[PDB]
Amino acid sequence: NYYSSNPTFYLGIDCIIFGFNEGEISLLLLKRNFEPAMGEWSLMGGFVQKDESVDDAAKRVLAELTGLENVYMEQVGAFGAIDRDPGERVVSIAYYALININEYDRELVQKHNAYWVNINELPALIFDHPEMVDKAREMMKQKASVEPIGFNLLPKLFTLSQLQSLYEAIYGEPMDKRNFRKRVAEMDFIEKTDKIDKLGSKRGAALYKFNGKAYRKDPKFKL
Amino acid sequence: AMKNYYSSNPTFYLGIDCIIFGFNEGEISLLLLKRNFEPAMGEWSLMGGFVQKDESVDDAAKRVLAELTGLENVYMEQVGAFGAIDRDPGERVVSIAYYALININEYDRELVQKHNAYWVNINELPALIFDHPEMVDKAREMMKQKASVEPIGFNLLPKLFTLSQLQSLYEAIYGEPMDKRNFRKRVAEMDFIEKTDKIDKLGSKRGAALYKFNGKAYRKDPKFKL
DNA sequence: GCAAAAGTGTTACTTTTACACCCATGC
DNA sequence: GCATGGGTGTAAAAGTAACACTTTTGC
Repeated sequence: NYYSSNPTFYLGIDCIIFGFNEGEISLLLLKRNFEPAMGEWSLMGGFVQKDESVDDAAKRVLAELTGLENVYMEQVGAFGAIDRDPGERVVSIAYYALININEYDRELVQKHNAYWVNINELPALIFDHPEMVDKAREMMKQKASVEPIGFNLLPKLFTLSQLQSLYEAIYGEPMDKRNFRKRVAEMDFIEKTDKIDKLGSKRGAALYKFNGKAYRKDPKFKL
Repeated sequence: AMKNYYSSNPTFYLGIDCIIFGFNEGEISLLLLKRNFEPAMGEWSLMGGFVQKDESVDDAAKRVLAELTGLENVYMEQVGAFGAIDRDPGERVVSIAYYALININEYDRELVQKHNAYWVNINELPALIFDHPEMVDKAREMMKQKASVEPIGFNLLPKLFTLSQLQSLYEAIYGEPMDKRNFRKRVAEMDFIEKTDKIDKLGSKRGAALYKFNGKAYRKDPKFKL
């Protein structure tokens, strides 16, 4: 009964869920069909529970909405402005997540009333969610340059143009193809399969995969 | 929403934990407690506390730092929320950790002594309780990155300092030696790092020129790299 | 006079950027 | 036969890293 004299708080959880399609990055967002702030756009969220760690609670939430587990997640931070939720004192912890937009479970998404939304065409979001999104992007952008988290946003196989397209999207500017492909050339953990994609191009481009094993053997990364 | 949207969920203790950096005579140190009270009485740990009803989390951090050091307006960064279940054996506490850069020469000895705290060289840390070492590792990692791309280092130095002090600081932060000539080239280009007419004698035979960080000048164009 | 820290430029090397045309294929 | 994205190399520029000796002055 040492910590007895201190108050206790609601720990919220909020998820910035990145996805990528057709050269553009989107966030999966809720168009709330429940109170508070019903009708308004927000992040997917929840509340830490007694039997779970904060990190798991995040995983839970993410899975309740997307169906996915074993997802790349990063903690964005604790947000504990006093009036950040008008209703009650909630300190929410925020995580971001990179998922593959093809692989999520639509039933669960439909039911939460959530929609993918281009990240530069974003509605106003409730509470301190825009603050959270901003910090999230900042971080993801940073980490994506020095670690291969990008590949979580693409499927297993992909074309150097899809890749380039993505990296162009994350950073918000185009880049020279010949240079880009050269850097990729020397990253051995980005491996050319003997497969080809026919549906993306007339000539059809060679598909590549990310090789976790090879990466860890020599974790150099630059784009 | 309802009373029940919230109250159906449980509530937790929110702890605060401070990694406090200082710099002296070429080496970086943390300010740590030799704990006067339980839990873990007698063991080493970070300075800590609990968020209260009437304060933001950031405020809570600022307060804690002030309680120990007497310092306000300190450079502080949030490291992260630590909320494994059994991180604190006695009870469920989710702890938000922050780091702080301060002038090891300008703090309140009387408060430090009241909390039984001591400066410890960062490469010679004792075993810290609970998940504090995890917290310290992350703090160091972040602070090192941040300091390569923003001028936070100057909070660890006094107002006037020599370019060898500054070099020493950076050699400490990155934990590796660097070239004097190259290092001073970089600093030449930072116009917000200003040479004063003042001179230090305490530190050397010849005596080196004292420099200054001009923040106003920095925020005019925030370019920084060394 | 020598120990001990201050101060000062040039050159090789590495990295980054700019840039334009042919290829294979499906329609 | 043409329209579409796939694929390729080279040179100039910028940036980074390696490198030694002279200056001051307190002891």
